[PDB]
Amino acid sequence: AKPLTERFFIPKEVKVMGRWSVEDVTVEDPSLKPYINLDARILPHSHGRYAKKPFGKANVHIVERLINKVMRSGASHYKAGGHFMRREHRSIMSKKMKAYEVVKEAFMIIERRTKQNPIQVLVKAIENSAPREDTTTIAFGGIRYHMSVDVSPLRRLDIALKNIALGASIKCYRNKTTYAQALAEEIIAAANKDPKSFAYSKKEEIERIAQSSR
Amino acid sequence: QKARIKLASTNIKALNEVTDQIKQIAERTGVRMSGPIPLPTKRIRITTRKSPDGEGSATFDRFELRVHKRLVDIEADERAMRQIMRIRVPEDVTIEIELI
Amino acid sequence: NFRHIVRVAGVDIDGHKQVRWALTGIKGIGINFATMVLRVAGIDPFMKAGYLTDEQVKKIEEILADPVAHGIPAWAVNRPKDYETGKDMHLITAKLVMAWREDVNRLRRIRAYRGIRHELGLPVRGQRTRSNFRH
Amino acid sequence: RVIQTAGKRKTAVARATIREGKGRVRINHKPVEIIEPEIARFTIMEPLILAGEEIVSRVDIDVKVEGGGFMGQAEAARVAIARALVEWTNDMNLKEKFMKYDRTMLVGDSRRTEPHKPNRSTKGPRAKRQKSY
Amino acid sequence: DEGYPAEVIEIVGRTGVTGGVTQVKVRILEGRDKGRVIRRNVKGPVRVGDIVILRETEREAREI
Amino acid sequence: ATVYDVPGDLLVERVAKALKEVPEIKPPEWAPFVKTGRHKERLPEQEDWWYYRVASVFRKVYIDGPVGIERLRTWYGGRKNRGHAPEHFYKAGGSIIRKALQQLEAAGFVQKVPGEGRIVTPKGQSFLDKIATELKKELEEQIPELKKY
RNA sequence: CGCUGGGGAGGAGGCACUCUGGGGGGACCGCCGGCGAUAAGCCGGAGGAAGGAGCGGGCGACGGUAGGUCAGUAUGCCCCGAAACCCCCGGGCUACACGCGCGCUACAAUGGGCGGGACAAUGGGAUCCGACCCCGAAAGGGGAAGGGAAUCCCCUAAACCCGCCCUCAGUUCGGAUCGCGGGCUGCAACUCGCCCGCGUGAAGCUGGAAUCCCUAGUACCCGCGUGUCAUCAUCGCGCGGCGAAUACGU
Repeated sequence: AKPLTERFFIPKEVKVMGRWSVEDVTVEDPSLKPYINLDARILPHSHGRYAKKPFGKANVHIVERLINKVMRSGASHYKAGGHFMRREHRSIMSKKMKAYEVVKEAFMIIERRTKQNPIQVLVKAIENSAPREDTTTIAFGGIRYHMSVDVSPLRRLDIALKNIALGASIKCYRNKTTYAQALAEEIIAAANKDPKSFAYSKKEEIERIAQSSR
Repeated sequence: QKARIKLASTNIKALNEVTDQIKQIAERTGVRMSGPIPLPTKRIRITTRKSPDGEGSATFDRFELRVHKRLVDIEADERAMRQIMRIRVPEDVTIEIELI
Repeated sequence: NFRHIVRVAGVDIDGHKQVRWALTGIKGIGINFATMVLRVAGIDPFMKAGYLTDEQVKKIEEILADPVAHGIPAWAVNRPKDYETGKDMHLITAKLVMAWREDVNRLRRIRAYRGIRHELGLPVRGQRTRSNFRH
Repeated sequence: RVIQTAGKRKTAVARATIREGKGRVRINHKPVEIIEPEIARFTIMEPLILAGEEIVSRVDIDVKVEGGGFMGQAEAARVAIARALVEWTNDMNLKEKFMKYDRTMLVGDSRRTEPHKPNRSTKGPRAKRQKSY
Repeated sequence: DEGYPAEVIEIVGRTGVTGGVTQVKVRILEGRDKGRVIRRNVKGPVRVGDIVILRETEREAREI
Repeated sequence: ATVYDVPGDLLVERVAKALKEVPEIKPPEWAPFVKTGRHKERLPEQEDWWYYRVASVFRKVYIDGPVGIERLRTWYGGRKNRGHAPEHFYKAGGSIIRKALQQLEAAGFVQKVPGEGRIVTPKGQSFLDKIATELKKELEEQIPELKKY
């Protein structure tokens, strides 16, 4: 029962989806600015371009990246939340419209509850959910170790976005809760730094394990 | 009254041969001719398996027979008919004539 | 005016649900036949069950007793062309099982392929049993 | 006067006709303000919102599109409309703004489908049945 | 626990058993030891100019 | 002011609401218990689906006419669930379409061409155009961008 | 038709745009920098439709495997030659306590149902494709234009959008299995064929050890053509629709 003023929407200014602005959005993390693109656009849709060039993903809008991360099926070959999540025909794969709608409704709910800019909230969530330290196997002399290595911002972004989307999928699996409400809850919790956020929990866990085996 | 002539063939050189012959036939005299008009090329495709047995990975040969098609309209004058019908067609080309 | 448990012939159906779906608790009535019967009777198939009058229940029972006389074409009934009478009919909970049983029993009696397969408990129609149909 | 322009996408071909008028835009006889879904409506209307009312309120565009799915049709119409507006205005500021926003408005996309190959020909060129003995 | 930033100025070469780690040199900023150039291992695609946050400043990864 | 200037769903709604005065258009005997094609499993839930179907056929004849009864079957067909077998496409039934078109002709909204389907008359053209005019007069307040059309 | 602004369908007439198909140009690390050694070459910018053998295919060397095929045709040796030769009539390869491979459908809300609204390409077509009209609830039945295919037909594809019902439940999830009835092909449908309607309503609540395919219009998801064909596609070979995430390494 969507009203017509929202079914047939026509933007006037150049904003994200015609509703939300960016010129007031700030980024404090000095390591993530050059990779969080906030250029004014209406349609956050790039038709596969920028993927062949190594560093081309920095020219993609952050909202489009969130949409593409959300356009998933779940955890297929690994376990998340304690279960496999294989839908395989009930999945929104190769369907960007449904992801568009999910993100739209999520941003609406965020605006309603917080009464702030949902893009600002997403930026805060990313910054608070991005990890700084990881592990890896390094060999010297002929034996195997487990060392502590730093992380690049272009990878921190991927980690954060993936974790947010996975938390949403978990919270939506087999429950009266919807994918949009789950995404909104996850983003708000990650922005407010609450332990009930999958992304923040994973960040803390990774950093702890690295500080341990460093 | 006009006459239409359709040419089909696998060889393009014979097609060009006959078409330029009739083009000179129609330019010597002053007569209106349209074309030659190229029609879509038609392909007979046949995919089949190589091995005469069932063992081994499967591999496929794809054969094709191509047919090119030209159309011509000649305005159907007596002199044109006379000096057109007298052209030896290369055996690798089929030609069919008829008046509208 | 709400009956949490309504007593239609032989069966007790839920009230919180719509009538077209409550009537499916009976054996022999699907959603489609239920919609047919409710439309013939003149009842809203989206109404909550339990908002049913004795008059309504009686009309439903009569239609079930014999639907073809109240409309209900001969091609929308479970047992068209009865073996021993013709007389297109629609059987419900009690008589449906007896009909199945007597069909199978006459097959077994005349000793036909389908009856032998029924006895042995094996696929009857056309299936292959090498790789599947394993208990 | 009148101008005609074209645009192409994967198996989709659009042709647009522009002249002077009030600001009506029609794709396959129907207005653009009620095109569905939203994600194609915005795709088609981005160039007009870029140019502005002070240019679009003096022209009438009609587009005829054929082939290749609704998103592809929308993108082809977008390309054709941008090219037609640029050729009608003969202004360089608009062309520069378009090239900065997205160079594929005026330039086209050169991506088609790869033919399929014989292991699982139905699925794709690089896809094949598994081996899990 | 907020880290200490540091900018990348030179790339040494790949490392790790599978080739997924990169050794670089970075100069510290905003920290107790600013301007000091040190050597550190990094996971992920990098290039000259990037900024990496360090929770430490006294590890000085070992050369290849 | 024409059909092409408003959405199809709202128009079909407003035309089904209006086709009820016309007495030549009424559901047949076998309508209350029947499916719309083999590709379906359950009957229509609405008790006034006949008028919606008739209005849709009317608008389709307007748009694409001349058109006979085998392409409307394709338009009204769809995708069937075949159990454990994969899904396929199947066309719909023709009796609904024949009855609808005959009722419309009786009312004088369409006529048949000798060899190419059916077309609308001026009497029917006026019907659609006026209903669309009313609907657009109602809409152009919610979306003022429709006034210039 | 609404407000005289608009919007449609034909015919004349055009070929402008699209498309079709013949010929020809265009990209060559060619220009500017760093690396490599001053070379062979490598990494970046520019403009560009296209950049770094542009993208995707065909053609697969001397040899060798006693790898597979004498049940595709040809062929030595042995054998049957009243037969193991070849033609009819009925059965079987479809038999089922079980072990395994490759798949389809599912375990639901990133959904099921009802009603409306959209949008392709490849290919094929003579007792063949069959529009159009009339019968029938459906499967289907009766006439019949045109087409030997840039002219007619197969052909208004599905996923997708809108509104209403359902709200976390062995359920309006799921369809196995079975009863009754109606049909088409064929000389012949029991063994042993496909379709339609009303009923019936089995396991299945995301799956251990282990293992597989994929770097761009690619993978996942969605449906159509053709080969086999009198009738029969969960198959092979192909066509399009929507459309990513990561790494430019060892």
